[PDB]
Amino acid sequence: SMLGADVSLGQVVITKNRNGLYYRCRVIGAASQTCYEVNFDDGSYSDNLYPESITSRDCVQLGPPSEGELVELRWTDGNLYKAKFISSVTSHIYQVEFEDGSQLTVKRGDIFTLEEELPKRVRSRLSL
Ligand SMILES: [N+]
Repeated sequence: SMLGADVSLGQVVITKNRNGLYYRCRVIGAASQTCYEVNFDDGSYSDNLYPESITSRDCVQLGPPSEGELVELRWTDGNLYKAKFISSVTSHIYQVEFEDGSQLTVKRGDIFTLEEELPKRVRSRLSL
């Protein structure tokens, strides 16, 4: 959910447009994305796991497993795998609209509020 979000609908923020420059833009949409982090038995991981993929527990109804809990999941190949549940992360993603009417979906980490100190790499590419 949007619980704990530090950016409001209608807020003016700064972000990179695909043309390479940084511009002021307005927030027109907001959403949350919940992903699980799991460690596979082969030494690899996923930090993008759909909570609905876990088959040893109904995570949509009951919430996430305990941290460190051993789980079973169904991967995108349709097969079942064992993994260790590490943690759940809910992040906020925003849709912005530029002066020219173009739009872009941006993660919170790629947005700069107007109070934040901008890096030298951002002020040199900033359009007024
Ligand atoms: N903010």
